[PDB]
Amino acid sequence: EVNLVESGGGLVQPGGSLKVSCVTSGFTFSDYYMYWVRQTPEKRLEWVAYISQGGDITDYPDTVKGRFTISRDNAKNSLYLQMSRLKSEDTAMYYCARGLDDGAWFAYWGQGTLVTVSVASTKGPSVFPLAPSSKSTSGGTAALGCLVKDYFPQPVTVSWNSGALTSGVHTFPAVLQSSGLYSLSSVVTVPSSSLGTQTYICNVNHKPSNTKVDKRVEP
Amino acid sequence: MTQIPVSLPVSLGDQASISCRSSQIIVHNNGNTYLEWYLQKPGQSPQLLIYKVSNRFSGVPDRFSGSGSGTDFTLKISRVEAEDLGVYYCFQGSHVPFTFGSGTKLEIKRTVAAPSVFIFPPSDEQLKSGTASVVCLLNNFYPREAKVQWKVDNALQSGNSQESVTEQDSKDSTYSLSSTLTLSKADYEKHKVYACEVTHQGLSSPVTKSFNRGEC
Repeated sequence: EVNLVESGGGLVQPGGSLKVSCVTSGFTFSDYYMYWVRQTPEKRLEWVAYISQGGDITDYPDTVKGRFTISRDNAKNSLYLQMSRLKSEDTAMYYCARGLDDGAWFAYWGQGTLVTVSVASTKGPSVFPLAPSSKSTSGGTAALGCLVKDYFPQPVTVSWNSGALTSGVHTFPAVLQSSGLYSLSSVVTVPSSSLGTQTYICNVNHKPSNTKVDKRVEP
Repeated sequence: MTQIPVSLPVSLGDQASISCRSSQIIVHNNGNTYLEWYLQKPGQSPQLLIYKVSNRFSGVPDRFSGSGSGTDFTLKISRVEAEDLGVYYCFQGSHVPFTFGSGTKLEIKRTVAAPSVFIFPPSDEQLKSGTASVVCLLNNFYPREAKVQWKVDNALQSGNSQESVTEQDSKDSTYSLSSTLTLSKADYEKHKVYACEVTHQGLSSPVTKSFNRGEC
């Protein structure tokens, strides 16, 4: 199955350089034109570069022309984007995509790799439990969660009971606080009768600061 | 290029239409125009719906159709379904500059649902760290419009809380919101009654969920 896996995204200080990569599979890399598109925080999309299959032709918008460089390694089935002269404005989720012979630009997309251009430093979050109480119990339903506080940059991934508990989960979008750090909450609704018998654990991973913490939530 | 509308609140079974207008004559029937439409569902990468103004990508339901004339290209959705919610984007890839449309947020209208509110007092671990974050959770409601107000000893709090809202739930078309009041252990200690009053269309009277610090 055609797969596009991006990587290399992280925190870079303004003026720095970074090289994100895109490893493909499920199709003959050498036959297609490749692309890099990005989504800014305001959820806006922008095409940032394309490259001929032979690596001979390249093109970029004027917002990125001169600083970014697209490349491909037909042997390693990889696509690259060396970014330079990075500005805050370059902070976005970068995607790699490939055409469709019939006549489409971005038919296949990767998962996206976040690049944050900031002067601030990486911080691991603190995870606090949102313990179930009579204040968090309505009917046969109790609510509980975790507060993943004070971290930079994005993102964090929260899971429950190693992904076993999926229904009733509400992991909210992160909010940037005045401190310049993010904070999010993951919440799950359970039958009040399960409390005290079933184990509820939120798994929090924040690769940038290498943080991984499993917090057991109890009433 | 202009993309209309910005928000498209539609009901199930209803018809929907999204349009993108260029300043130039972009559409060239008989020629070959690369006018495309993408759908991006909550927390997912964008996906190809239609290419070359009217061809559907594999998998895409026939409920989706696209057409265009000179300066305009449109996406028509006959009979909206629940899993159709997300942001729609048109891409103009024939005339340089190749632009993406600003996006259209498709919202599914539904009957009003009142939120169940739960209040979570700060944990000792956080208290031990020096701050106290009290969370108010409005769960599964519609419409998105809701008003959460914090009361500390009957005093209305201002500027010290933050709200977060999830996108619309595909399963039931509801929203969830979260308000966090953050204080320093000091100020937290200085008060007893912590109340969270919510006001939503589904509630005839505003609900107040409170608690007494420590010895409740």
